[PDB]
This record gives sequence, structure tokens and C-alpha cells, in this order.
Amino acid sequence: ATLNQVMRGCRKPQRARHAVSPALSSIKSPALKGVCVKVGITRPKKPNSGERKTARVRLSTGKVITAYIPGEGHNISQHSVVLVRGGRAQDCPGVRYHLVRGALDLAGVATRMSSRSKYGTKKPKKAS
Amino acid sequence: AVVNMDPAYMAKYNGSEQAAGRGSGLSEPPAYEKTADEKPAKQVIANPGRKVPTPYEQMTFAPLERRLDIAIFRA
Amino acid sequence: ISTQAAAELFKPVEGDEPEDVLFNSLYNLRSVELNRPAKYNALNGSMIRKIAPRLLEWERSDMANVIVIKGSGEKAFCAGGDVAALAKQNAEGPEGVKKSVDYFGLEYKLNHLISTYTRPYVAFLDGITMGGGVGLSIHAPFRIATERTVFAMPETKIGFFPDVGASFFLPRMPGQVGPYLGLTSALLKGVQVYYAGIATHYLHSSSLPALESRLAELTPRDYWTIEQRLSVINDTIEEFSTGVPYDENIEIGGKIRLAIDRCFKYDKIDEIIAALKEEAAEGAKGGVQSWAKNTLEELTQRSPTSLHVTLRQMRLGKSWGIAHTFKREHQMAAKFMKSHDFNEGVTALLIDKGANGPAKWKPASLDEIPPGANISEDYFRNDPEVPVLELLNDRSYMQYPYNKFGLPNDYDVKEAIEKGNFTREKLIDHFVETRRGKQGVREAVSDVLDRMAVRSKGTEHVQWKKE
Amino acid sequence: GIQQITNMCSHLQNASRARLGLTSLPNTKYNLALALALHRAGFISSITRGGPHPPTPEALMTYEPEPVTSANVATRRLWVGLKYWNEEPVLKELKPISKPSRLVTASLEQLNRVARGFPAGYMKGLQLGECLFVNTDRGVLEVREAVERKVGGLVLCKVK
Amino acid sequence: DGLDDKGQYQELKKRTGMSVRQILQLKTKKLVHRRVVNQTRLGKIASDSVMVIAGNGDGWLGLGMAKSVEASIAVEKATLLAIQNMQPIPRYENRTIYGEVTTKVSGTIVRLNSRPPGFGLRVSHRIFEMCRAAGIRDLSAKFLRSRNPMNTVKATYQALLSQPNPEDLAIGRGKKLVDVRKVYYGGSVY
Amino acid sequence: QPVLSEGSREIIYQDVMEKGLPIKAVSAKYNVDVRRVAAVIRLKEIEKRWIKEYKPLARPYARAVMKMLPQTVLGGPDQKPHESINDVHVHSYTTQQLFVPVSESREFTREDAAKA
Amino acid sequence: GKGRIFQAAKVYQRASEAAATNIVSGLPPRNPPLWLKAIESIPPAEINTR
Amino acid sequence: ARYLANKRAAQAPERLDEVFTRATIRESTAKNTFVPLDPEAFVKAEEARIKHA
RNA sequence: ACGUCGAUUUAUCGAGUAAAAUUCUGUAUACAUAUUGAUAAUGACAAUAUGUACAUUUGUCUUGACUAAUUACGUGCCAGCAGUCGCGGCAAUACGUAAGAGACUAGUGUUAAUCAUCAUAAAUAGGUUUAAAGGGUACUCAGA
RNA sequence: AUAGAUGAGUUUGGUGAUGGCUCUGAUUGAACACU
Ligand SMILES: [K+]
Ligand SMILES: [Mg+2]
Ligand SMILES: [Mg+2]
Ligand SMILES: [Mg+2]
Ligand SMILES: [Mg+2]
Ligand SMILES: [Mg+2]
Ligand SMILES: [Mg+2]
Ligand SMILES: [Mg+2]
Ligand SMILES: [Mg+2]
Ligand SMILES: [Mg+2]
Ligand SMILES: [Mg+2]
Ligand SMILES: [Mg+2]
Ligand SMILES: [Mg+2]
Ligand SMILES: [Mg+2]
Ligand SMILES: [Mg+2]
Repeated sequence: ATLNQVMRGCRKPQRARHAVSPALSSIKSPALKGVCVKVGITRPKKPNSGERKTARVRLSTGKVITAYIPGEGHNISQHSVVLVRGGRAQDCPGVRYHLVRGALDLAGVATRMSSRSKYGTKKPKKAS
Repeated sequence: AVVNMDPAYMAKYNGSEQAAGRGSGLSEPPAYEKTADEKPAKQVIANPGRKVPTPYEQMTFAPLERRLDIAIFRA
Repeated sequence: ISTQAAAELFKPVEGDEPEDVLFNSLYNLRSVELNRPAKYNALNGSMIRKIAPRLLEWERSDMANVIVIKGSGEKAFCAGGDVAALAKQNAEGPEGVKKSVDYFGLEYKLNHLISTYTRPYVAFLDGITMGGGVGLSIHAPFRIATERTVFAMPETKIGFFPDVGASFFLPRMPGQVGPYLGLTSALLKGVQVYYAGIATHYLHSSSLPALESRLAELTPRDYWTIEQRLSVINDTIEEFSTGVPYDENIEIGGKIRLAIDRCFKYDKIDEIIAALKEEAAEGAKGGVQSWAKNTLEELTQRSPTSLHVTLRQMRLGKSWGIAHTFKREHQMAAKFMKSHDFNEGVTALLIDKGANGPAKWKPASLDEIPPGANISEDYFRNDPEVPVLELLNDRSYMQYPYNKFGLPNDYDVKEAIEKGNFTREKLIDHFVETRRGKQGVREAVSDVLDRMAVRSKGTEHVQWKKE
Repeated sequence: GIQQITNMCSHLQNASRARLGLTSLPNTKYNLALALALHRAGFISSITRGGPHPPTPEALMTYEPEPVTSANVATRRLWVGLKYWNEEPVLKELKPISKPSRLVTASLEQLNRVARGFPAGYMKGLQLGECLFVNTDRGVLEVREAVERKVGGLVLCKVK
Repeated sequence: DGLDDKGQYQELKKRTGMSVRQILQLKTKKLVHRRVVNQTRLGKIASDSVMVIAGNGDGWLGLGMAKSVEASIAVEKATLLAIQNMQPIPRYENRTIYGEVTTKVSGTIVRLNSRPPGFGLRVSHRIFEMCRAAGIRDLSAKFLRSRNPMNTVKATYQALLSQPNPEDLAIGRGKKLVDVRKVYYGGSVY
Repeated sequence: QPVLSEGSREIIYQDVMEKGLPIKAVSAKYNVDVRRVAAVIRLKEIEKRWIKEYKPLARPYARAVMKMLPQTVLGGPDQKPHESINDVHVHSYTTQQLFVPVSESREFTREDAAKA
Repeated sequence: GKGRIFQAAKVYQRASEAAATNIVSGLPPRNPPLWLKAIESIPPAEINTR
Repeated sequence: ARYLANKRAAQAPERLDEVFTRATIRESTAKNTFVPLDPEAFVKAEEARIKHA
């Protein structure tokens, strides 16, 4: 572009890219609290197969998002106050969030021995 | 790093000979010819030991040698 | 003489032209073009002061590997110096005479630098070469003659004597051709300069531009000796040789060459002319009646003082050094400014352009000079008034270090005969091989074997006539 | 104007790229300025102005051009002698800097930095063989000449 | 001495003409490893294209490229093909290149820069191997357009051979090109 | 690298203190750096204080350790210089690769290189 | 680009560098080709210059 | 001081070694930039008027 | 303790100089004393110096490639893992356990955000035949 | 202020380009999980 075309404002910002977790990225928050509206199952897309445990959550801001429940086995149901954090299920459309397992009402995997920090599992305290 | 420079060379020469030729210095015959001739060509004018390389790569952890606890160990 | 001492010693004196000389610098080539075609590129104080600083500068650089000097026009290379100007200054009292001695000082300082130069020096003799032009070439190892070359030393005709060191080059010429070319001031044209020995090579004038482009491509190594550098340039010049003419024969050869050695071997002009009279006399066996007669008509038309002084130094110059020559020539040429012949001949031939009749020397003719006279004795006594010439360097030599690139003369043929068992025909071939078939070797060697070679033992071997 | 120097930079490249012995350029006060700088720097062989046909190569230097009056000024032209060595042109690149759309002026404090391989402003450092020509009050000099004369000016082109 | 019990170096022992023990002292390193595939009348035929660099560490670098269905034979081919293609690379003070070089190989442009002593090999992962094998110790690099692994190495190899010769630039211009660092210290401070 | 012998340290100390010679002369006489000559005197002056204060030196540790390191006895038997006393610091400006184009016959000196 | 890179004019410059040093660092360079010294002082002519 | 030094370098003589080692550029090409009017303009105009007629 | 533990080739491969044990120090801190913050006088509170005394936790992520680090068993497109490419359909180095290994450490990971990566809006410094992108046309005011 | 400019994974049967995305580096008045 000629120096004149630049003087008149030809350089404009690039089109924005969507965030993985818009509800959190929009307001610059790392996590939000929401009331579980529904705990169901989502099926992956073409390549993957299985039943992914998801949860329809209504955030404190008002948005109704779908979060993924990590780990094996959960104890949340209708009207459960759960903590939502960023993330995304790469094979489940609309599942663009995760749920912290050491959160308010969602409990951590009790039979977890590896990566306990990721699933909110206190140490067994075998000797102690 | 530092560079050794003796005063004998400076007193005699002022670095002009180093620019002789095309700026790099007077060229010398190849090695496969010096071994053929009987008499050796005159030695080049320069500082003593001015062709050996310096080990810059081996001074990576020099800053640690400045610590007080390390200096006590090296002594 | 550093870059500063040279610039202060060769200041641009008022009156010097800006474009007297045209310098050029190619890859490995450094050219010098005397730009004064209106006056046949005649040297002068202005030009000498522009060439000496450059030659000294190019001597300190290893990138300049070949030096070339040439003329501007298509008629002359360097047609003598401003001799007509020195005549006027000489007529302005002693103050004006010292100016002439100063000019000859600069000229001798330059010719000496060229004789002891530390780099290959080439001279394109593409035109008439006389006076100062003979100083820039005879001392160089390479002297390229062409069809337009006209060599001569018209110095004894103007009352003056020989020049910047021809008194060192002429004595050690083959036989007595040196003094002959000086005294008589003969006129050599074209290839005859190549055969005589003045020129080392002979190329056509149209192939000189292509020769320069080649001399620039040559890139010698810094560890090469000067002998290697001159050999690489000698073989490069011989590539542009179109061959000497097929009809033109050696002018000074055979009979005429023998007469020169039989009439110019004495130490007195009275005997030389006496010998020539015998040759001119009908019935002589020499066969140079026509030549001897023409030579006499020219010897009786020159200043008798210069002839005595000229022939005097031809015998002395055979022992002087290259540097001692200039010092003696300066003290010698300094006394010629005070003489009556020089100031008269120059005015009567150049300023007057032959008007008012021919020149009138102080002695009417050699006959006036009695036998006991030794006029050739005052011009060889340096006076304390004239300071000794201070050359730019201390380099010197008795014989030329590299002057064996021309045709083989008697000295070379002699060395071969005295170190071998070659025959009449087998000896000529020995030179055509060593010289890589240089043009004119078969005709030059054959001539030498026709004057100083006797068929004593038949076709088995050949010996010299002197014995 | 600067448009002439830009055309001169491109043509000299195209001529060297085509391996031509001679090259013609329009006879202007500005072109002669840069040409003398290239010659003084050692990139071109000679500069002589002449008519629409090149002078006699045999007498290039000795060429005596006729006076330039209004009767022939429209036909004059600058004839430059290109250089080629080691199967490679000596004037390979002539990348310009100051174009008609923008004139780049450099200071002495910046040329001193560009002369040692360090960028400064809209220029870049000079490496081995490179060369930068600057148009200043003392003529079209080289960055190392302008640094010695302690002056800045207008940057014309970079030569490799 | 049993160093080559397979016979792969014997054919190379004649071209370059040096003992097998001396061939093992050369710095070799596989740079590229592509899995190419040619579709034929009998189905796909997967080959292994590899590029290997060989250098003694004192100013010699060779680039070789070969392919075969076996990954083992493809590396031995390029290794032998790279040791015989060794060429002398000029290096300033045996530590860096002369000036700057910019080469282009089919959309992969490489710009190498000379850097002062003690700068190090602040270059990419493939250039580090070539410089470390050729004997260079201070350099900077930058891929301008593309980063194709192969053309990246081809362009860098052609750049180490296309360095500006400071002496050819002097004779061409008729002007000295003085090594300021040499005159200052009185010699080549390696 | 060799270390200054015990008896050698005193020679340097006595020359600078008793004979009052300039440190530069002593540095160039024995080829010892001026920075080391000044440290030998500083450390030696602390010994005089200890000997003056009747303090016990680490003699058992000094003799045994000096036998593990190479030494250079100064004076008569000076086989090699202790170290280089003319080492110059490599300035960052003087590390650049510069090829200045100059005349073919120029006398480029160290002064001209410094200005470049 | 149907042509090929012909370096016939630089056979000396190339051969002179490859014969200056030895590939096996620590040994003297072997003798050069027999033709390296024959054309040492006979450089090629300038080609491709209109 | 900074003004004299800056002015002394801009009006300094060219290096001698760089004056003796530079090809000669004829003054007719490096200094004759002025283009005067054709002295024979009045004559050519009159002659061209006859031929055009 | 010429013992113990895990592998296995009962002697190989490790835990392992690791531990215990022995010889020293007195670090954070505790206490005492003194000075000082302030001087005309006024000290809420604490710092600094010196003396003496004490040897006090491990935690966490990763381990298919990018990316430093391995096997066994269980599971069987299920359960789950995942920043990207992807892994899992009965002999899975990718899931979950056990052991080993790699690394940071009173911190370690994860989420969110910003810069750089990105010449990825290119003034420095881009590009538009076939890949995003030449206006249907050129007379022309402004403007370059 | 003269040392300061660096890449990696991923489209294709495959090669070379184009053009995104992601990792590699630094950080927070950060939150959470295990400590
Ligand atoms: K001529
Ligand atoms: Mg996906
Ligand atoms: Mg584990
Ligand atoms: Mg995991
Ligand atoms: Mg304490
Ligand atoms: Mg109060
Ligand atoms: Mg790995
Ligand atoms: Mg894929
Ligand atoms: Mg696992
Ligand atoms: Mg801390
Ligand atoms: Mg269109
Ligand atoms: Mg429209
Ligand atoms: Mg349209
Ligand atoms: Mg296809
Ligand atoms: Mg791209």
C-alpha cells in the first residue's frame, strides 16, 4: 500500500479470534460459579466414540454453558453449585468448559493415586 | 577475553604491514610448496602466538566464579 | 621519498596544465598517457612533476602489478622535451641558466626511477620516440614497437649531446651500433627498431588495446620473484604478435653492419671520418659506398663540439653505473647550457624553424679543431656550483638486470657457441626453441652468423671470426 | 530529481546483469554527481559524456567532447564503463533508499552507526563489500567520507 | 583393523583416498528425514529421504542426500555421498563467515550474518550442526519466507560457499580492504 | 598455572617496600601483573600484623598445600615469566568485522584502525 | 532455467583451495594435481562481456 | 571546539595517497555542467527560415 | 550391618554413601546486654551489633511425538486421557493401577490474561496470472 | 548501551508453496486444586 493509502487509515486490526472459554475470557476471570441445570451425556464426533459426562451450568453472570466433568464418577445432580474453569472437550461440540473436582459441591476422585491435584483428591494418609 | 601484546612489536612496527597486499596481508605460498623448497621463506611479521584460538565457549559459568562461596572453594 | 616528501618536491608550479598526463587504474594495470598531441606529447616540467609522484606511489602498492606508459595521439609517443624553452631561459643570465639545470634534474630523477623500478614497466612505442621519449623506454625491460615507431636521437644536430642515459644504454649495445645511432642521429622506423635491439617486441598498433585488457587480468602472487613476473608478461606480449613483415629486411645488417664496426671503433672523430672516406671511395670491398657517402654528409652538418663530447662518453659510459650516469650527465648537461652551440642550434632549428640559414657553430668544422685539441675534457669535470644530482633512491647496477627479452644479439649467440657444439643450421634452431618461436629469431640469428661465424671445420661445427 | 537517480540505479543493474561493456545515462547534474562517486569508489571504469553513440573505445579517455549548448543538450548522454572481474560484476546491486515518495535524511550520529554494521533509522548496517552513498553539501560522498567530513545528508542508494 | 566389517567405506576409500580410521573422525549428523511415497501400479512405495552433513571441524563441509526403502541404507548412502562432496568453506579467523550472505532455494530464504567473537552459535537446530561441523563458532541466522527442512539446509550450504571474497572485491575496485581488527591487534586474533 | 613461591612473595615485598621501587618496575622486572604485585604486599602486610600480634599462622596447611601446586621461584632461576603483563582487554567496539576501503597504497596504522 | 552452472573458468580457484589444506586435520596437504602449477600463470580470458 | 573540529574536517585536503591513486576524469566532463545558449542561434534561425520557405 | 529391601541371571542389576554411626558448625529463631531511630526535652514500636543455646517437613507435575524421562498388569472405541497431532475395538510405551525414570521445589501444577512467537494490517517492512485480494471503462475536481 | 535479531508440531498418496492454529520464552495487585 502507498504511503498515502496508509495515511488515510488502511491498516486496521485483524479480525478477532474466538476464545476457548468466552464466558471466562470476556470478563478476564479464571473461573466462575454456576448452578448445575442438567447432568447428562454427550457423544464425541466422527473419530472418537463413547459417552462423555457433561453438565449444563448457568453461570453467575447469567450465561448457560455446558461443562465437562473430568475423572471417573461424579456426585453432582440437579441444583448443584459447581465451579467452572476454562478448557474444552476437543471432540464434543458446545462442551467448552471444565468443572473443578475439588470445587464447592463436586467431590474429587477418592480412588485417584496419580495427578491428585487435577482431580481434587486429598492424600490417603496411609501411615499418618 | 584479553589479548597479549608485547612492546617489542609495537616499537618496531605500527600495524602497516598487516594491511599489505589487498588489506588482509602479504600472501604466503601454500604448504605443499614450502616442504618442496630447500630454504624456508622469511617468517611473517606479527605478535608471538597470534594464530591460536581462544576458548570462549568454556567461559559460560564464569559468573559463578564471582560468588563468595565459590571463591572460597577455588582457593 | 615518502608520499609527503614527493608531493612537496613535485608541487604543481604555476603554469602547469591540469590534464598534461592522463592516468588510469584497472584491475592490475596502471597506465600513463602523455596527453599533449598538439606538440607530439613533448615532455616538460609540468608532466614530469605529475608522473614521478604516481610512480613512487604505485611502487608502495602490491595491487599494481604492471605499469604502462603510452602517448595520446596516433602519431607520436613522446617527441622530445621542451628544449626550445630552455634556450630562452639560457639567454636570461645565470639565473635563467640554473632553471635549465633544474629541469634536467627532474628528468634524470624520473628516468632513474624507471631504470630501477621494482615493478614491470611496459612502453607502447606507437609513434615517434625522440629525446625525452627515449628516456622512458630504453631503461624499461619491455619496449613494444609498432608500424608507426620512429626512433631517433636528434640531439647532436641541435648542438646538444646524448640524453638521460642513452650514454649508458648505447655503449653496451651490440658492436658499435650505439655510438653510430648517437653521433649520426640515425632514423629507425617500424620493425627496424625491433631488429636493431632498441625494442623488445613488435606488435601492430591495432592490437595494443587488447594487450592492455590482458595485462590487467594477470594477478601474480605476492611471493613471486620479479623474474617470474617479467616472464609471465613476456609470454603475454608474444601472443599478440602478427609477425614481422615478409619483405622488409634488416637495415643495419650484413655489409652496413660490418662497416659500422670498422669505422666507429676508434677514439677520435678524425679517424672515424677518415675511415668512412675510405668506404665511400669507389673500389672498396665493403660495398657501402652509398651509405658511407650519406653518413659523411650528415657528420659534417652537426656541431663538432658535440661529436667530440658524444664519442668521449660512449667510451666512458661502458664502465659507469646507471646512477653514476645521471649524476655525470647533470654536471655535463649543466655546462652545455653555457656553450654557444646549444643556444645557437636550438634557436636556429626550432625557434627560427631553419630561418636565417642553417646553424652556425662556434667552430666552423672539425678541421678547425687541431689534433692536439681536447675540447672533450671540460664537460666531464663537475663544478662545485652545480650541486650533485640527488636521485630518489640508491639503487644502481653496472649491467641491466632484465634486458634479455628482445632478439638474440651477438652476446647471446657467442655464449651459445662457446658452450655447445652446434652447427650452422642446428644453431639457429636452438634459438627458435628457447625463445618459443619468437618472430624474427631465425632472421636475426642468421645475420649474426653471417658476420662473426666462419665455416672452419665445415658443416660439423661453427666458430667465430675474431679467434 | 531523485527520480533520475532511481532510474540510474536500476539501469546500471540491468546493464551489469546483461554483462555490457558500456552503459548510457541521461546527462544531468545529479547523475554526474553519483557517477563520480561510483568512480571514486572504484565501481565503474570511466565517465565521458557524448552524443547518442558511444565514443571511440580506443580513445575513451582521450575523447574530446564538444561543448554542450542548447543546440545539442537534448542529445547528450553520459557513457559509463562497467567493470567485471572474476566472472562476476563489480556493481551487482544498486538498491536505492530515497525514492520520489519519500526522501530519507540521515544524521552524522546515525551514519557513524551504519558505517560499522549497526542499523540506525530506516537504514541497515553495512557488511563486507557493501557501500552507502549520501548526497550532502560537499557533494555525493560515501558514508565513510561523510563520516570523516562530519556531515549528514540525503541517502541515495546502497551498493554491494 | 576391523573398523569396517561391512565394506561400505571401501568404495569411498578410493575417491577421497584416506584410511577408514580417518573417516570415523569426521563429524556426521543426520539433518532431514522425509517419508516420501511414490504411487505405482503395485501400490504405494514408501522411501526414506535423508540429508547428512559431514565435516572435520576445520573448514570442510559436505552435503549428501539419498533415499531407499530402508532407513539404515539411506543414511549410509548420504554419509558416503557427503564425505566425498566435502568442500573448503572460507571462515573469518576460523570462527565466522565473511560479511553477510542471503540465499534463496525455492521459497526458502536464509540470511546468515557474521558476529563478533564470544557471540556463539545463536542459530536454529539445523544450522548449529552445519556450523559445528564446518568449524564455525559465531553466527546468526534467520529464515525469512519458508522453513522447509530440506531447502533450509540447501540454502545454508550454498550461503557458506557464496561468501564475498574480500580480496576479489579489492582487485575489482582497485582499493584496499583493510582488516581493521588485524591491524589493531597486530595479527589474526583467533 | 604456577603460583608465586613463598620465598618469592618476600622478594616482591622487600623490593617495593625497602628499595621503594615503583610497582610498575617490579611488575616488569619479574613479569608479574601490577594487580598481583599489589595483592602480594597487602597479604604480606597482614602477616606482619599477625606476627606482631603473636598470632599462630597456618604453617602446617601452607607447607603441605604449596607442594601440590606448581611454583615459580623468582630471582636467579627465572625459567619463564610468571604471567603476561601486557594483556589488553578486548573492547566490544574492537570485535566488529570491518573491511574499510582505502587507497591501494595507504599506510593504515593502529591509530587509523582505532578511529575506524 | 534449462541451462547448467558451468564453473570451467574457476577450476584453478576451486582446485587451489581444495589443495591448500588437508581434510584430515593435523597432517600436511598432499601434493596437488599435476596441472595446478602448469596454468598457475595463465589465467582465463574475460568472457560474456558485450 | 566542537564547531571548529566539525568545520575543519569538512574543508580538509584530500589524502595524498588517494590523490595519486585515482584515475583522471577530464574536467570537460566533471565540471562543464553549465549549458549556455547557442552562439549561432540567431544565424541558424535565419537559415532555417529560408529552408522552411 | 560381612544386615535389610525390590528385581532376578543366587550371582548378576539396583536401592546405596543412601541409612545408621562418628566428627564439627550454631543458620532462621529464642534469650541477655549495649547502642541507635532524638534531641532543648519527649521512645508508641522496633532495628543494628555482640554473647550464649538448638540440626527443624518434603511436596508436586510429567513420562506416544512436539518434550527431558520405562516396563508390567488390568481395561477392550467401554471406562477415560488430551495444549496440538491423536490414543482406546482382547499380547495399549498414550487410559487406570504398581514400580522405575525425568524435572521444579515451599512451593508445584491448572485456568484467565498480556507481551513475544506473528514481516499474522508489514511507517521501518508485505502482498494481489493460476493460492484471501486489480475497480467494467478512462476523460477528470481535490489530492499525491 | 556494540551484541541484539533463532524456532517446533500440524493440511497432501507424496513433493514444494500459501495461510491459519498450537507449543517453546517472560510475566500478573491474579484465582483454584494438591501441599
Ligand atoms: K601514440
Ligand atoms: Mg480436533
Ligand atoms: Mg508414579
Ligand atoms: Mg495423566
Ligand atoms: Mg544468630
Ligand atoms: Mg510531642
Ligand atoms: Mg524422549
Ligand atoms: Mg493429520
Ligand atoms: Mg498410563
Ligand atoms: Mg522463597
Ligand atoms: Mg481488470
Ligand atoms: Mg463499479
Ligand atoms: Mg467485478
Ligand atoms: Mg491430490
Ligand atoms: Mg506460510
